[PDB]
Amino acid sequence: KVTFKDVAGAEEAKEELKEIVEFLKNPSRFHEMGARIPKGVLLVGPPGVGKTHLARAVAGEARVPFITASGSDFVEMFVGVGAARVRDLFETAKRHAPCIVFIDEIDAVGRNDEREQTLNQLLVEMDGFEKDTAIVVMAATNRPDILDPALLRPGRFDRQIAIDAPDVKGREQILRIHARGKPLAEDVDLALLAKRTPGFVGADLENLLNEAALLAAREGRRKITMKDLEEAAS
Ligand SMILES: Nc1ncnc2c1ncn2[C@@H]1O[C@H](COP(=O)(O)OP(=O)(O)O)[C@@H](O)[C@H]1O
Repeated sequence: KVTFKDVAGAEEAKEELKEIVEFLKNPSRFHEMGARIPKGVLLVGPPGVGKTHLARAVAGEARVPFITASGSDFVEMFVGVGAARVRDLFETAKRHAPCIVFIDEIDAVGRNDEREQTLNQLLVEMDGFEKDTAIVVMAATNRPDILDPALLRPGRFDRQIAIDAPDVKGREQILRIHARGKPLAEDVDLALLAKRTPGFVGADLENLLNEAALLAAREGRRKITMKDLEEAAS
């Protein structure tokens, strides 16, 4: 249900992700034209910036499935098991093509037996892509420093899109979500909180709200005021 409309900002990202969108909607068109798409896009940027959200939106913008997983979980699994699932991930994916496959914390694999077996499996799976393969693999990373070099070779994640901290609207949206469940006072202006927290990321905001919630309860107050919010921040 997420489209590029539900994504605040990310001008270039969406621009660069159009070719992908178009392709997923009518892959047969691109097949007939003899055109080849990258099919391996890595979103690079800090945590709580909207990478999973943008990816999901890319699958929605093309009204196609969005199959996810986490390079982190794969590594958490017993050796052999992780690679077994990487296998299951792409198998299921081909079953439901076109669509998007989203591997999160891909540096879990890129950056130990488990980690190696999962990496090789992923690589073989991605190298097994034929032209007629209508799957676009999107991965996410915030630690590009540790990402394994092989993942970035042409044919794999040979395309990257940097993603920065959310804009004023994107900040307001996160605050609004996380504000859900909290007794805000009348003076609370979430739009304003959004305006005066430039640079903040998902965590900075999710936390600020919580800390603002503690000063409230810790002082016995039954409602978080704009003050608490402003204080919680510093
Ligand atoms: N532009 C935006 N519009 C709406 N929500 C956003 C936006 N940017 C971030 N968010 C919120 O912040 C959370 C951050 O997680 P995610 O989008 O997966 O990115 P990341 O991989 O950087 O953590 C999302 O679940 C979403 O609810």
